[PDB]
Amino acid sequence: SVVTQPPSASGSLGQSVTISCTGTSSDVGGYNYVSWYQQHPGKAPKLMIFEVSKRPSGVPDRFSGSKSGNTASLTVSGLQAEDEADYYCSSYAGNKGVFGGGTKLTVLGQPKANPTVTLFPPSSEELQANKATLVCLISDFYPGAVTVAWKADSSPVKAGVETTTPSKQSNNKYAASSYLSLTPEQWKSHRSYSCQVTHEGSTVEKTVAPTE
Amino acid sequence: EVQLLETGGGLVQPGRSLRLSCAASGFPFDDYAIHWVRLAPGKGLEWVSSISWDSGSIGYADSVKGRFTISRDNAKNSLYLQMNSLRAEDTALYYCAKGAFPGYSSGWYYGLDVWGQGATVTVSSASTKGPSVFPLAPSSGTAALGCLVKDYFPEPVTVSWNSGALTSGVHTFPAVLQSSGLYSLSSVVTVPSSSLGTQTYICNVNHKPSNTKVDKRVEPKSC
Repeated sequence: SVVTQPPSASGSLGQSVTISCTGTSSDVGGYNYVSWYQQHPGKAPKLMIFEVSKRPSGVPDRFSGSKSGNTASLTVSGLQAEDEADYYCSSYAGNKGVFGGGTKLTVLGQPKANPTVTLFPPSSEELQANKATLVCLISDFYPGAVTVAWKADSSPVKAGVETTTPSKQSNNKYAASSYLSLTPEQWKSHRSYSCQVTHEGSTVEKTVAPTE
Repeated sequence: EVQLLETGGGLVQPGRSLRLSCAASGFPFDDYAIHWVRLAPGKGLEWVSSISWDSGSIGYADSVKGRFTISRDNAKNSLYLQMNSLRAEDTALYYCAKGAFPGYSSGWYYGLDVWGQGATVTVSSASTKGPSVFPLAPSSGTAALGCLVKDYFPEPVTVSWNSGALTSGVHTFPAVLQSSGLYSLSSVVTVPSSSLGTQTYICNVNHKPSNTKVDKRVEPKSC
């Protein structure tokens, strides 16, 4: 069957957020066996609640469970940075289980994290293959919005730019990457190339040179 | 410690077959019921199948009923899932999970406390192109080095360092789907500077679609 869950939830640091989990009379509203799971990016799920409101060992008191009719709820008080994750509910349904759709929990209004930028020139092996790529890497930043700007010396680059979408890594922080594609002759034509990373009003710039 | 490890993933065409395995350790596999749960990209968790300790109780989801075949070998402490006639919607991340108590439905009663790392399964009829691997050399008290996994199709690629022994300081990044229709990826490790002439750093790129396995030694540039 289908267990309805809102796609996204949000709450500020220290506040509370309730994540609903709606089923029918044959699963959520038919038994007191609702479970809740937390999943950080890149890692296996973790059991947070079982039997509607029971907490295993290792789960803080901030997570609490409740149920009312066909709707089970997970409340997270005193929201913290590490609570940002995906949350799925589970329910028994008669020799079968069923999960909810899942809810992404964003913890709003936390201290920012400055990105660490690293720019790589084209390798000699790629240049020998008559290709050239500039690899700009951006990691350990929060929140996830970031603009990446490429520059040939001081002027903006014309074309050949590819940029990832910022996605959270295993440390629960965001990371992205941008690729500037050039011919070997374009690479050796300009004095320097720059990756400009704008994040939350602050701008970082890394620069490489074909001579240096 | 308790531990579950899934194996047997990869890309396979719609209609073909694929068998998954789950190796268990750290707990009495003889008595517990184990289950399969998958995570489809963009969707959430979805229960796949379940099997009791003696295989006396077996259940499947309606989407894979008469399609998958679950089994186990208690002597080898291994769980299996034979997936035949795979469809595009079968593309997911398959998890091996044990229950809190050895009963069949007890994993639903008290939750699934132990999960494996999962094995990726892709079901698409797409074409295949192997990646070119180039080293991102560092400048000879830390330094950043990596390698460039360029122009491959389709997803995904796995990048380890030093056959998996190098995990600390390894930075992970997502792939670009470039305007050419090909993906590109880069992996980077941060290491102390005083070890560039001492240690050896090798990135292990595995692109199973193309059967491409490259080991590239990344070493400092000679300016």
